[PDB]
Amino acid sequence: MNYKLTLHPGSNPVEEFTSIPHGVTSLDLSLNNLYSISTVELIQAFANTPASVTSLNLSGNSLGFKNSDELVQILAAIPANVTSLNLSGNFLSYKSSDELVKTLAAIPFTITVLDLGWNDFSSKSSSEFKQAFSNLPASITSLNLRGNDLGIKSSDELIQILAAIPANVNSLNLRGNNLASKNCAELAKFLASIPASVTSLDLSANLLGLKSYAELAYIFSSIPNHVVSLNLCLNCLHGPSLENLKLLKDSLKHLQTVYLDYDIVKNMSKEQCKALGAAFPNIQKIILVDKNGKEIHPSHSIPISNLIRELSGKADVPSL
Repeated sequence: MNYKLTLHPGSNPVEEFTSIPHGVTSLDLSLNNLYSISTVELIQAFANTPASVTSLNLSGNSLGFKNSDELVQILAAIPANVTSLNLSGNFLSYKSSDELVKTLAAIPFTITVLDLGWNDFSSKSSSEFKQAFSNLPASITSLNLRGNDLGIKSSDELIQILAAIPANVNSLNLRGNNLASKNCAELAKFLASIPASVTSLDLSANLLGLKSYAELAYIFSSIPNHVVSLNLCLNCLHGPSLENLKLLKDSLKHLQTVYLDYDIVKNMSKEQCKALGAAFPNIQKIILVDKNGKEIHPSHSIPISNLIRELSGKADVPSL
């Protein structure tokens, strides 16, 4: 269960943490002006965290402007039970390369899922990215780089940044990076360089719907063989005409899992569904997602269950 712990300027962290009920699995400390909290108290508060907590949200705390040595201490002091850490929206890019290296190296090896979204990382060169990320604990298999305006980077720099992704990362979130700002050829080359290690890729909310379908077809086909799970939601796909969809034929044939906007498939005809499904002929799991980014369970909606069958190209007795 989730639990938001609101901290005020005068709050004592140690006292506030005692009120966290046992059973809490996800602890939200976001938007708490943590950059100005007493480091000693927060370190102590961390020691009295319920063992059930496996997820920690430190987002929106201006931590980029917290004394660097103290930031290192706070990260090192994160309870061992915590496996997922959200450091998004913290102005981390204001930290120099040398401070940033120590900061990231301070993240406990116990962390396997890391959110570095919304940290102005577009301000870093690929050399600085490489230096920064080379010090991440090798325990990290899931890395979130959402909202870092990566789409503003020249294609050459973007390709080197992909080179900087730790070899242990198998799940990469590139959501909301204005990636469709780049022209088709550039974007196709970028995607072709997705590291061999990455088998899950999130490209949601990247304005991909602004591209022509012939462009998208080329873009999708450039996604390497090894990425078998792809999130394409919130990409504003327009006029999914039957001929448009036809162009995407086979372009995502390596996919095993795909995430799609329910609002998009919801209005498609059988033929349209079959045509979209033809982009990923080897699909294994389709996941439709509502407006708020919530996965929609097949086995409690008839329409949803019909959509999937029709997008999977599965057949029932009548149809045959």
